[PDB]
Amino acid sequence: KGEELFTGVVPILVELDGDVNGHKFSVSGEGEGDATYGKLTLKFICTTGKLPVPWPTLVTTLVQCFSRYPDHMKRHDFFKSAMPEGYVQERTIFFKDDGNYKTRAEVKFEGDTLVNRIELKGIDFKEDGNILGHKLEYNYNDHQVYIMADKQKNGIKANFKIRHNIEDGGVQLADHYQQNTPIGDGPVLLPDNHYLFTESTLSKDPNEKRDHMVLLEDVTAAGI
Repeated sequence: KGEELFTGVVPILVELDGDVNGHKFSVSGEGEGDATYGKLTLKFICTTGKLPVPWPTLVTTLVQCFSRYPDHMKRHDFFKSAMPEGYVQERTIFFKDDGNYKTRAEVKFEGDTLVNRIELKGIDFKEDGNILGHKLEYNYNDHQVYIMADKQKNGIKANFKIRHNIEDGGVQLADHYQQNTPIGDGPVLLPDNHYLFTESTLSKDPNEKRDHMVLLEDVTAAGI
């Protein structure tokens, strides 16, 4: 089983290559994950200087295999079941009254490490909008990700809303559409409809000079 790969604390690498309205940028990430408790601790740095979008808009894109699926839930954990060969995760993210991100990622084991490698393409963003104008608060709300099986593609799909607090007290909505398909040929667990309940807290490393994000995350799956 893939779930045996997540019994302990697992190191994580994240590589992101991005392009939003022509602005190219890159983000690397490292940390570890404890699927037994649904916990992540990561640190992301922009390796191309200043990040051209607010860090919270990249959270969802920047390892749902680390979600805590409880005992009575084990057969709905598609993410771990595709390991180690991993899975492709694709999303379209529509920022209400602004542009959109399109992301292709591969989440798989590369030797010792859970790696998430991402291509991100952004278009149609307003230059004085909430994203390219950096008008979004440096924090993150709680969300419920609705997960549905996609038997046709031997995987899962999901659709959910992410609320970004706007600096002046608004909400910037980012409607997510997602689908995941395994990389390997092995059999995979196809869930019933269920939720992923997420929490996220963002902080800074006082000793880090680059543009960066320290992220702690708690996710547990919940049924019916």
